[PDB]
Amino acid sequence: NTIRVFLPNSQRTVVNVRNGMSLHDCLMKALKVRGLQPECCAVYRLQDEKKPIGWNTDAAWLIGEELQVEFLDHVPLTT
Repeated sequence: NTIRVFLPNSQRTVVNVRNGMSLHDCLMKALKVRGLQPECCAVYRLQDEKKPIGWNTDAAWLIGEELQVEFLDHVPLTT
């Protein structure tokens, strides 16, 4: 019921997956503790290679896998 998440600066954390959680809601608290926001990051699925996935991914399908979170490049937004 957990996902292993590799963070920038050689950090790591374990997140619990409740039924129906999106990746955003799943990693929200753990990133906030590190002082990070998910919408300012990119997330990858580690297989064998970094494959990109969206923050609206259903996290229940990723239980038991390893993820990697990277900072987005600092480019201005239209938001």
